[PDB]
Amino acid sequence: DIQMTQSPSTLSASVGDRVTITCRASQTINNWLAWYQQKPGRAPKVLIYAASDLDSGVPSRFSASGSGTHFSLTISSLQPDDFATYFCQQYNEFPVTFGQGTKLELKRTVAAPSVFIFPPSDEQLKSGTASVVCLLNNFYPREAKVQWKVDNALQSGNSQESVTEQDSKDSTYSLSSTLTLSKADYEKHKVYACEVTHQGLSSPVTKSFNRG
Amino acid sequence: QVQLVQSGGGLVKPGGSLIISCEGSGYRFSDYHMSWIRQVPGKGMEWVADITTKGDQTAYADSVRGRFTVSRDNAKNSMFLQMNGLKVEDTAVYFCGRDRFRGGYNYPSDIYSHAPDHWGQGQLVTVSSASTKGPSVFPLAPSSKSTSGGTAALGCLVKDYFPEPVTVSWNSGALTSGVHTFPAVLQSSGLYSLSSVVTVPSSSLGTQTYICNVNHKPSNTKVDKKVEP
Amino acid sequence: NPWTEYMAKYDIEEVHGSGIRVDLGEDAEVAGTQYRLPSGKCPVFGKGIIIENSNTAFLTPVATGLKDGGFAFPPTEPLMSPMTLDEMRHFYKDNKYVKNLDELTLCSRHAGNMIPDNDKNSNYKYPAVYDDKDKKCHILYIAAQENNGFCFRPAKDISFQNYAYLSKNVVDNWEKVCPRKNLQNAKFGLWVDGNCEDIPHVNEFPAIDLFECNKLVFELSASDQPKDRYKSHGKGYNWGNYNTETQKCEIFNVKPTCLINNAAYIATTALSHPIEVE
Repeated sequence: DIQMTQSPSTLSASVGDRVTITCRASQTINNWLAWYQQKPGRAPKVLIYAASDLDSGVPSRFSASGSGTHFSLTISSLQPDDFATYFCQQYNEFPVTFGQGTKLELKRTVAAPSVFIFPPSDEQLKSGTASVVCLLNNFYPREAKVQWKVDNALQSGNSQESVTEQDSKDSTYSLSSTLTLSKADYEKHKVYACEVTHQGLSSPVTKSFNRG
Repeated sequence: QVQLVQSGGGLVKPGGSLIISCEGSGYRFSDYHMSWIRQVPGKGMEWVADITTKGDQTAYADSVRGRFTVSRDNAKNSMFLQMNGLKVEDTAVYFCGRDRFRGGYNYPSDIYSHAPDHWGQGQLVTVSSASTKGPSVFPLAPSSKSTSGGTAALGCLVKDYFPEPVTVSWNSGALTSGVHTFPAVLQSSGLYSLSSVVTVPSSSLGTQTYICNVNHKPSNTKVDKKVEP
Repeated sequence: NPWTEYMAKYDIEEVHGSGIRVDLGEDAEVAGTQYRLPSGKCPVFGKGIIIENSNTAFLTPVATGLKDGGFAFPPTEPLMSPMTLDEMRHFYKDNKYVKNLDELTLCSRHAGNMIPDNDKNSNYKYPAVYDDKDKKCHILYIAAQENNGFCFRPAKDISFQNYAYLSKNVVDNWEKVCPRKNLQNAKFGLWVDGNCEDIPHVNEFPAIDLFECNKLVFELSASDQPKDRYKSHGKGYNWGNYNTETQKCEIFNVKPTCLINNAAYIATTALSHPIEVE
């Protein structure tokens, strides 16, 4: 049972840069390695077979080498389309095993988020539940910390984050932190503040509202 | 051109059975070894089964052998995966692959291992004893706390739905740039929730209407909720 | 003899009819001069050409203006070699006599429809190699196999393992009338007096695994190389009984007429794939 180990799992780079993706096996797989590209929500596209042969139509900037236990996929001059996920496959034996993948992502300049806060709708409160949403819009890098405060009291375990993929044009990220309370708990407090800490912000920003 | 089109994905309760399809066109279907590969959502790929050109010989991963059965009908340009006794651990997106690239040999099995050159679009197979539930759609109203610098951020919240997916559009496709439909989050209740936001000009918040078109095909839900301040 | 019809495909002298190590069993005219030409009727699985003292694979296109390139057809317009199976089937879509052909037979026919040096009145048809690595048919410009008195020799190698050397005469029903896969728990024998007996005169060479035995049998197999003279017509040491338990390769040059059910043996032929076993 051959274990493919693909490293690094995440690789940030700028356009025009050379990147290499290493994929290694616990035992010899001879030369039966294939490389694939997968965009989010789309089927994989084959790049390399036999560890060094390009499929028809693959751009010449793609190239690969290796044999035995050491394999590497190289992109000589990145283009905006190339930023995607890549994984290797070994087809020397059954079971066929894959690499866990490498997420290649673009490297842009720091960008502060646009922070917005949305109170729960009257329609939802009529159902006994209240959801307070905080929106961080078009920021970079991806790292960001969102702390919920209700009447200046920190909240823990009752918020869930979600982050979009890097924008096809901005190269930015967007995040939603949703605070889910009951109707009873929501009507006991008055001030709901969303605090964001990010690299592009000199000091933490706070967007808030008063119930009513 | 070469196409691999799949069908049959859906929600199955544990211990149940499902049949997935893979129909090929643009080539002679009988010429190619084929594979079934599943991608556990968020994780990496995992090989499921292989079938030879004539269908004589089959190979299966340890985790599915005895439960899954791959078969093909080259006259119909079709391949099938019969999944029986499904477990929650089988929940993943199942791809079919046309295996043009031949690799290593397996003795005494008499089957070669292959790498695909074309993949199907994928079908999501969800195994869970939970019941399909249509979403609730609540508006994220454009306020003064959402207006900033001549643009306003509005959205709508799709809450408490199972199983994935949901498909949110805006003004029936008029707004396509700046749309951020976030990934779904599984909640403590076992249901999913999702948000979608667009950025609109502030001047038109009263003049024009903004409508988010949510879709949940498993529950046959197709809603149009207007977001207003 | 109840083995007559089953063993017909191991009558290599009949179902192949030409050399295996070196296949030059026919002659053809190209602009007056007469040249030699592969003419075997069965695929030769696992066969390639080693370019002694060269890092150039023999499927590299020939030098286009010798050391630099290999044996394969040079690039053309439209491109004819290499051509994938999907490309071949589409290219001959309107041809009725291609619809029921298979990938190996199609490669041989595609190579055979190439004009030699602008002589349309010539029965010279180039040989070819089909690579299962990517289902590509490589037309061979150089139809020579051995020159080791640019020095090269034919052999079976781990790298030549998805290849299949195809003459112009490969039959469309090679799937039934030619040897491809070796036989598990079977030993070649001669039907004598109503029972299958051992081959009377064989040469036993040590061979660590089945691959080495098949490589040996190929090396001693029928060779049309100069020393209609120098034409084997398929006669040679084309058969091998491999003892898996003792690691012994038992080679002989007489056609087998039955099979012995021995659990320690694998029956191989020079035409057979060096690894595949039913």
